[PDB]
Amino acid sequence: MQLTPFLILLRKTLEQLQEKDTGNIFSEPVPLSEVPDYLDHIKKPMDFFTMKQNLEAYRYLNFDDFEEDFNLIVSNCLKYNAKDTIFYRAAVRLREQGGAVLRQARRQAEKM
Ligand SMILES: Cc1cccc2sc3[nH+]ncn3c12
Repeated sequence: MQLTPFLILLRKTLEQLQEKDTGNIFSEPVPLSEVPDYLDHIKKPMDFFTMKQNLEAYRYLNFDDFEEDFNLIVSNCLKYNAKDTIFYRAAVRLREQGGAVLRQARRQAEKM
């Protein structure tokens, strides 16, 4: 498998996932200045900007590398926020809509 087409695919996939986050609540790191207790609960923060930096640093060399960090975005948000919040429901919606994006993108990776 060639590296360049794979990273092109991950870039497109990351763009499609970001499009599902219409409120852009996962676009940048959770601002630790506004939620000082966040690192009490969350062992590894994640967000789409960090994912883009990891992608371009060649830290994602298989689809699981990539999907694990996406899953962290979702799971961290479900963990930190109460069920009756916009943030929690946004993570549920992203899990649902993003899972479909990822399934198709992984099938294309497997054609490489
Ligand atoms: C995005 C965001 C901003 C401020 C506070 C919080 S608390 C949380 N959980 N997921 C995202 N966020 C935020």
